[PDB]
Amino acid sequence: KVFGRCELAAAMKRHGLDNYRGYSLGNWVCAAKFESNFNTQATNRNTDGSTDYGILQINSRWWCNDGRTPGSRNLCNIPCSALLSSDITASVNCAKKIVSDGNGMNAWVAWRNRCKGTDVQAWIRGCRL
Amino acid sequence: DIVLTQSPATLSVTPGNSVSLSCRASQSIGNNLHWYQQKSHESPRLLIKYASQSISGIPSRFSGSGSGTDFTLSINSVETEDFGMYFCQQSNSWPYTFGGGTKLEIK
Amino acid sequence: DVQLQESGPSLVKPSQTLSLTCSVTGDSITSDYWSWIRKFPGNRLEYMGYVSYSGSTYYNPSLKSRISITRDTSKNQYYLDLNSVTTEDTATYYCANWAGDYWGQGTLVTVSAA
Repeated sequence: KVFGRCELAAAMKRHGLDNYRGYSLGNWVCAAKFESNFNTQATNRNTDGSTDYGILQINSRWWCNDGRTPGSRNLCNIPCSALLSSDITASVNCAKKIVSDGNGMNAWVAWRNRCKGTDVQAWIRGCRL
Repeated sequence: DIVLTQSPATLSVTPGNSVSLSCRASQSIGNNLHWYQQKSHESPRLLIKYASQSISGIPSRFSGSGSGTDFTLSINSVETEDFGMYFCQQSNSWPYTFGGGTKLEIK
Repeated sequence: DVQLQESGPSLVKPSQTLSLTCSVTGDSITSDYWSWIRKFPGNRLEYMGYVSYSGSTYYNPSLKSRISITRDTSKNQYYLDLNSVTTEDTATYYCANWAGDYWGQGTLVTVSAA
């Protein structure tokens, strides 16, 4: 499924991401935009053997299990397959656990290069929420 | 620092009735609110996550709703094994906090 | 299946350091975030803190910096240290995973002269 910007911001807000552990709502929209282009089915296989899954590109080495990944830790206790769905539930539930580590949103590399230190609330302006 | 207020503090009911418990947040926490049960001399038990997401192994008679600042836990036909303490907890902001508790007393 | 178990003394003196241990069985401690919760005598619950997978820690400010949470990956345990306890630290201490899915049985610690 490919979200529109305002569609994803209204969904991420119903999913409790507005101001979750100090991160305002535009951070989450800007992150989805550069990590997956708003696509719930995006997948990317990495240099290291891991694969990144879904709309928030959750990694198979630390967070979900894809059975092909070496030191797999499965912190979200979830098969990677469950994050490639149109329903954003599972991807939000795991992302809330990811951000609750001391590294915060720095675990999303596109967010670190394209959103941090930018006016992230622009990602939610012009929308009915 | 989020303060969660639970009402009523005590709820007496007869087996087979339906009850509703409230948990109110002093600030908006979106859907980031979990409910636990605690029976006498037992550890807490997680019943509901993120305001309404159900959990395997829990009776279906429990469900939760609400968002923002106002949340509810309902129990359809309360059974005897349901009597004890009920607490809500927010995980939206550090420190995580708990509500004062509602006791479900057999009436 | 995961099981959690608290251990440590049940009676401590004012001003010493309370130390408790949480042994985890059924899965490695490197697969979750782990926390300490305590229940005061009138039903009051207090989330103390948690350690996350990177080793970073989150401590409740009500503790005023007397707490430390560490873990031992080869023993599969994690630990609570609480410095300079007073009679106000009298409570039932629980270990639990970060989301509240698994909890130990709880251990009542009493702080008192002797």
